Amino acid sequence: TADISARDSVGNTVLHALVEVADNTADNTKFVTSMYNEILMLGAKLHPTLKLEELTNKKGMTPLALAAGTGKIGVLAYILQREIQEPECRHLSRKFTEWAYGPVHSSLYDLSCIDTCEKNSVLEVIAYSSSETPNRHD
Amino acid sequence: LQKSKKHLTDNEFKDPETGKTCLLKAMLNLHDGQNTTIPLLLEIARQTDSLKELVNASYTDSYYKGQTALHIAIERRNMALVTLLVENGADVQAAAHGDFFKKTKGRPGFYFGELPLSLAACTNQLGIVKFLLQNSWQ
Repeated sequence: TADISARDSVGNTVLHALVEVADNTADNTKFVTSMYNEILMLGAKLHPTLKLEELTNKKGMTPLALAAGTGKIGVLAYILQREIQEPECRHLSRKFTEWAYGPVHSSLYDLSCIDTCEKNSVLEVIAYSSSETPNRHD
Repeated sequence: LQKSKKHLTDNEFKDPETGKTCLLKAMLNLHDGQNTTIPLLLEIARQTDSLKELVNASYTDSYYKGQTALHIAIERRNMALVTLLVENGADVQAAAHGDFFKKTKGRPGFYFGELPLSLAACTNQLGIVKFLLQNSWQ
């Protein structure tokens, strides 16, 4: 069986590598976000106590921060508005709903790794980005 | 509850700090549009005296003040439970006064007009509109 958790030479796990391969085009974004889901969902079926997204490569970067440091807005949009409806893969959701009375519904977005966190905040990695770093502004 | 009274004892078994009798609790935690305790909890109340004080009951808190169980069935889009409750009383003029149910307030909430007929009109339930005006009883 392959190792979901294994790393490459540069420390990038599979999910990091789904971020490196993204190129901000729709068909790639449609796909990578689909495939980002499935391994990320699969890693709750097998190895249910890991939290892949917390894994840091050689440069100390998570797949979320690496999507934000490298200009990957589609993957970033996916990871941040992520809502998974399956029961045993709900904890891997990130956009929740706390109530829905009629047309109104109150969503909750996690703020892990966005606010002034430990290693690399998504706001810092976006705000303090190098100038090339595509879609700094989006 | 047969062997004491069922009447005050249900009123003492209203969830404190909310006023939820067992009836309102049931439609909250539904499964595929039915709990299967809702028919039973009506059976406890029709045999043993004072059926009205279960259906006319509502939240006691100032924040859901007046939200009878009839309002619940209208939001959850259960045509049946609207039929079931109005048979057993369940006043169709119960004013959901609560702060959740008041004008915009700059806070979370849904204003529909405080009355169950206005809830159905503002919920896309036209069947429940025509029902509440010509049902058979009230």
